[PDB]
Amino acid sequence: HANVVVCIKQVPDTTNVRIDRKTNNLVREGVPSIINPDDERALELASQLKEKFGATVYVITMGPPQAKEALKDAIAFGLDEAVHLSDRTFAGADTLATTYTLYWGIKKIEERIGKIDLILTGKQAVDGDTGQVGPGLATRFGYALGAYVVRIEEIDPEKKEMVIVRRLDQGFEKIRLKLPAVLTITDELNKPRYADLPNLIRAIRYEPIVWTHKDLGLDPKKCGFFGSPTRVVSTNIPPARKGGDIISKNEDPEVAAEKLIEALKKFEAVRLVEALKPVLEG
Amino acid sequence: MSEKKIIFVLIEHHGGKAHPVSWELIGKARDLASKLENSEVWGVLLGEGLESVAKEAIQRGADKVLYVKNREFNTYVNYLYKKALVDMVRKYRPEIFLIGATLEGRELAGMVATELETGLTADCTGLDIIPDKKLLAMTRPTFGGNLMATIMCPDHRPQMATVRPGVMKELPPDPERTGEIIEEEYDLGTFDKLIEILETIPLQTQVNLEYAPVVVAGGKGVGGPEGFKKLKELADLLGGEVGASRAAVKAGWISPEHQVGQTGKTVRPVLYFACGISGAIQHVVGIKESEIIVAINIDEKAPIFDIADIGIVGDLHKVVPALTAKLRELLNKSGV
Amino acid sequence: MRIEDKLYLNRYRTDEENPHLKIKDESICAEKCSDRPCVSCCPADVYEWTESGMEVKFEGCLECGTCRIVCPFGNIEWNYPRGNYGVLYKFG
Amino acid sequence: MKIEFDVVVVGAGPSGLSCAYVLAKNGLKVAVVEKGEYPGSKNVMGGVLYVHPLKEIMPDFLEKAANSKALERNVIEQNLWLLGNEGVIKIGHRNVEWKENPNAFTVLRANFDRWFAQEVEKAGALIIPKTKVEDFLRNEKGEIAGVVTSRPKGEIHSKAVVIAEGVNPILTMKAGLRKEDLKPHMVAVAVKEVISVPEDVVNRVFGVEGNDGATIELLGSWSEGMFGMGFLYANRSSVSLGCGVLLEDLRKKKIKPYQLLENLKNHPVISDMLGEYRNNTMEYLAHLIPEGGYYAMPKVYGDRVLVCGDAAMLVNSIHREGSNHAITSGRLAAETLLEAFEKGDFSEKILKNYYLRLKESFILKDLEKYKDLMPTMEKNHQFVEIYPDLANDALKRFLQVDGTPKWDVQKQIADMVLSRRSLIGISLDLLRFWRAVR
Ligand SMILES: Cc1cc2nc3c(=O)[nH]c(=O)nc-3n(C[C@H](O)[C@H](O)[C@H](O)COP(=O)(O)OP(=O)(O)OC[C@H]3O[C@@H](n4cnc5c(N)ncnc54)[C@H](O)[C@@H]3O)c2cc1C
Ligand SMILES: Cc1cc2nc3c(=O)[nH]c(=O)nc-3n(C[C@H](O)[C@H](O)[C@H](O)COP(=O)(O)OP(=O)(O)OC[C@H]3O[C@@H](n4cnc5c(N)ncnc54)[C@H](O)[C@@H]3O)c2cc1C
Ligand SMILES: Cc1cc2nc3c(=O)[nH]c(=O)nc-3n(C[C@H](O)[C@H](O)[C@H](O)COP(=O)(O)OP(=O)(O)OC[C@H]3O[C@@H](n4cnc5c(N)ncnc54)[C@H](O)[C@@H]3O)c2cc1C
Ligand SMILES: CC(C)=CCC/C(C)=C\CC/C(C)=C/CC/C(C)=C/CC/C(C)=C/CC/C(C)=C/CC/C(C)=C\CC1=C(C)C(=O)c2ccccc2C1=O
Ligand code: SF4
Ligand code: SF4
Repeated sequence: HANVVVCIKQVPDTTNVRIDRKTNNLVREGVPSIINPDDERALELASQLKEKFGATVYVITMGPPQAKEALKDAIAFGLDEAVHLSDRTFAGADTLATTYTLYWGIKKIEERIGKIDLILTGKQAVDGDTGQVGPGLATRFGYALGAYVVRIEEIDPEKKEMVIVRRLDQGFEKIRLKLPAVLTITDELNKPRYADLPNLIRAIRYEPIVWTHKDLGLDPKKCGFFGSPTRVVSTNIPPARKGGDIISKNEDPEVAAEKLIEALKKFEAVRLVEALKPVLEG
Repeated sequence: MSEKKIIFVLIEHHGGKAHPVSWELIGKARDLASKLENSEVWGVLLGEGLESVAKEAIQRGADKVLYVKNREFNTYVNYLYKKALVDMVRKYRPEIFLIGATLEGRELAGMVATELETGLTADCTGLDIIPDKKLLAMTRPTFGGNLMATIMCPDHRPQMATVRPGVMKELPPDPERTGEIIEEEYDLGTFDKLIEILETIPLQTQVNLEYAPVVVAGGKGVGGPEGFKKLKELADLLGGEVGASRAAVKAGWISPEHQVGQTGKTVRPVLYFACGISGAIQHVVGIKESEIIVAINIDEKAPIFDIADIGIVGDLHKVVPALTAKLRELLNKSGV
Repeated sequence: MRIEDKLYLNRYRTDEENPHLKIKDESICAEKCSDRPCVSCCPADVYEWTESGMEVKFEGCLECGTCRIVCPFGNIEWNYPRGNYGVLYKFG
Repeated sequence: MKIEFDVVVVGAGPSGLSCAYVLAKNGLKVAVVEKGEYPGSKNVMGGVLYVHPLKEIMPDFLEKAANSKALERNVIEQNLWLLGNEGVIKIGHRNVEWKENPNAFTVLRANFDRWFAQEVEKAGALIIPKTKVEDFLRNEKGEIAGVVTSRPKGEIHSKAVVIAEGVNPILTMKAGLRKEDLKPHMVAVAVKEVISVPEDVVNRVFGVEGNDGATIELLGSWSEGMFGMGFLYANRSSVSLGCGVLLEDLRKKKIKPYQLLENLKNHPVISDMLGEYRNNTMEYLAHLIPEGGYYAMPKVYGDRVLVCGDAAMLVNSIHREGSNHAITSGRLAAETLLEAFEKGDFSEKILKNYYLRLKESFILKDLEKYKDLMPTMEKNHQFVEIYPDLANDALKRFLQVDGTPKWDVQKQIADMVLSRRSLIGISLDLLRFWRAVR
């Protein structure tokens, strides 16, 4: 059997976290926090890996004390255990500080079940969409980083090596990853299941294993605002786009078509199209 | 002293030709080195047989070029790049590392920054130098483009910053300037191959709708699915994906994987075509992170015109096939 | 346009593959119905009678239940959305 | 594996959680099935929740909810406002013994029912959110033996099922009760906005301070002649402004029930109070209020099945006591099932005691009293069409000083009241409503 660990993050529901122009702020109060939607695909893949190969899946979150409800929503997928890294020693952490906590969080999981055969993260969180925790976690363990996974082909549990289909910008590519690996799952991998009641009822009366900074044995100031190299100095909402102008009208039946290409070339961004160079460069 | 403030820019090359973001960051670091005291813009480049672009970087504004040489660096393996891009950071000790926010760039920078134990901001749009401690103010969009958070790394070195492709501006290639090209013939030895690339599937085999440079989308002004072939004629012309609205997906015209908006996919192209979309707030919350929004619909009192950059009031079956007709005769006059 | 400004304030988990508002017979809405009370009494502008049929924008449904009751002919197959779907009222 | 429980309470509103609180405090394996993400996620209420039906459920209710964010701005003043064309007749009643012995709190039901779920969870009940009940699993006797859900392996077994699912009696009709659906005269479309008003304008426009609240009840011609009782409640850092009108009146007027809330926001008095704090709407809600009552309620009992709250149409909407009736109906159903569990019988012989407790208490006596209340209001269309706008122009003429010698304002008021309605219409309408108030 394999050992899967799914690092999930409790993220505010950013479909509802919207911009209020009159206060010039994010009105995110009252909006409940959910799983990161890139991580619901990671949890559904882990539940698929549990019913196909019997892999003991853990789920770990370094977050606030209100993030134990995200860890209970991960047990609704059918997972074995949830692990909470809850301490305000970990508050205000950046990616290097999160990964240092998550490396020592998964290292204590390794003292329970064995060496972790697969680490599933999401492609991005939505609050602070950096996406560097997954890449960062493959470097602490020295594992194979398969990022931006769109498909899973052969997950050979005997050869301890699986074939993913990583998305890049020039195109997808099949990659023979060598387990132990750290995957990083996109939205396009699968669609997460509607959870059954015996797992959802078990998810309600479940208490995730809470580990403080004394429980892990890490450095006390390598995890919070002190183990954070970067510092967020100011957060500010963007502007109100930019008022446009009806280039053409309802009269011009087509003469509006070249008036579009007339006014395209006044913009800087048409250099970036990679297919409008024969009308810009010439 | 002066050569310890040595700002790096990684060059993303795809076989033989570099990514365009490699020269938008070289030009941006010139504006960073103009406000940084006693600094120079390097360029880190990995592979063999890329002198046709290592000289191109110096024409774009690279002061020097660190041209790391190995045969196994022409393909992209982040396991191999990280082993070389932390030896070339421990040796030369840079101040500002800059990679573009391509999918290889964001994946590589996360592996690199936690070997150096430094600070890294991803998909930045607002790089600037503060005059107090000469620090880089890396402004990046968070919350899907709803908070431009400004993040500063005070003391850890290098201040790595993954930068979004397209927000910076290019310098023109000038053959007047030259610079030293440092070749470090990199050795790996026994390397214990983890990542093994089998194939390379083209990007148009699936629906991208976030990594497409052009998204032409429509709904309810695209009468039937017959008009969405007219939108796909403009999609594959511009090398981009065709999107949709909820009023097109719910009518069964395209698959729900083509839906753009709040409960669909948030696009970030450089050119969005709101072809027949009214522009409700649930739809335009997925397109507001784009660069150009073109709106073609028959109602002049539409809420898409309050977000559009180019606005056309007119029919869709008489403008969009009449735009891809004109775009074919201009794309072929400079093809041959 | 007007009320979808205010429906943007609400929180939804939309179930797009499972429309919970189905109309049982579209022909009753064309000739048998005179005033269309599902359109004029829907607090979320879900129903819009085009000449192409009835456009049921079920994604903005506030799950009140007015449409099922105000419809004189009973041809609205009205369900609640599934669990964890539909409106999710914060400070309701 | 069978998911076995003692009682399954469908719904986690006021009647669902109060029924589950008494069963879980008395040691019953009671499960609550709620179709929302959390309890309170589908619940709409303007907010005035009375503390006496909850002090029968929880005798230490005001100590537990003081530290939390369940309750919101203790109601010390209850106003009734008669909106005119430009004026308002405020008829308030502020009481200061409600500051230390509270009568009612304003609530926001996603904040209240999420806290109330936490007390029911601490009592020992398993609250199962994100789960919609579709039908009932039945034994071969043909009675309700549990609950089937929309979940894949979802089949909860229970000795009794409490249908506390509110208005839209979809699940009540599956149990054999509610032989027909709701007609559009048993319900009222209630459209509500929660507006963010920043904690000190709430103090100024309501005349209160420091977690003391005021409730406005708005009558006038904003409701287009239909009997709509709007409201305007003081939350802590907010104002919940809404309006509710009957579906029979709304169907034959065809005017899009958020327009009544736009007529209520754009009144000259409400736009004077909240000047430009009207358009920072935080949320937009819509629900139904059961208003048929005694003539339209189902059989509230059956074989292993009870019905509470709005599902039994127990709402006194003219006094705005629906949560008062719901939290009590949960207490009466849970005390009925606790009689049913010591005897082991759950048929209509023992579960008819719930219908006996429902009329020995205030719930059905308030329904018999205002039984022919809305059919009385439907056959006038005067008490909200001329009567507020005439009482505003009369009291404006009474207070206007323009050199008119006070007999020619006592007769201009008589020339005002006996011009829009005759004296055979005024003296008739005072006691024609007297039959509605009993
Ligand atoms: C406005 C703002 C801007 C920020 N900018 C930066 C920045 O530029 N650089 C930076 O390093 N930090 C930044 N942070 C903080 C940063 O989010 C935290 O360090 C956090 O640990 C990383 O989350 P992320 O947004 O980077 O998510 P990602 O790293 O993109 O998330 C990827 C995956 O990693 C896993 N994961 C993420 N977070 C956790 C966690 N806490 N516990 C367990 N698993 C987890 C999940 O599987 C998730 O899907 C910012 C925060 C804010 C509020
Ligand atoms: C919770 C929720 C989530 C939602 N999520 C999404 C989402 O992710 N994505 C999304 O798209 N919507 C979403 N919506 C729906 C959104 O609110 C709008 O209702 C929807 O986008 C309307 O689609 P439309 O503009 O294509 O249709 P319409 O609003 O009907 O647009 C028709 C437009 O086309 C014009 N037109 C008509 N004929 C022609 C012609 N011949 N040529 C050109 N133009 C013509 C008309 O003048 C009009 O401007 C969501 C709604 C809710 C409630
Ligand atoms: C605008 C407005 C203002 C009001 N103001 C007041 C006031 O000031 N004072 C007052 O006393 N009353 C007021 N009421 C009335 C009050 O809201 C109700 O009468 C009462 O609270 C309803 O209680 P309930 O137990 O039926 O819960 P409901 O909220 O009616 O519903 C119970 C729960 O059942 C769940 N449910 C429904 N169907 C299913 C299913 N199939 N499966 C699973 N779960 C299901 C729902 O999610 C819901 O949360 C107001 C009502 C409205 C609409
Ligand atoms: C000297 C003295 C006589 C001055 C008169 C002042 C007078 C206006 C009030 C006190 C007089 C007393 C003795 C009259 C006895 C009967 C009273 C209680 C009748 C109630 C009707 C009105 C006038 C109540 C006052 C306004 C305000 C406090 C209401 C609170 C808002 C909500 C909770 C109530 C809703 C509500 C409304 C709006 C009704 O119209 C209605 C009509 C008939 C029965 C009940 C109701 C009702 O409950
Ligand atoms: S009410 Fe019934 S009939 Fe009239 S339109 Fe709506 S659905 Fe068709
Ligand atoms: S439920 Fe309320 S909102 Fe949803 S459609 Fe019927 S009426 Fe419109």
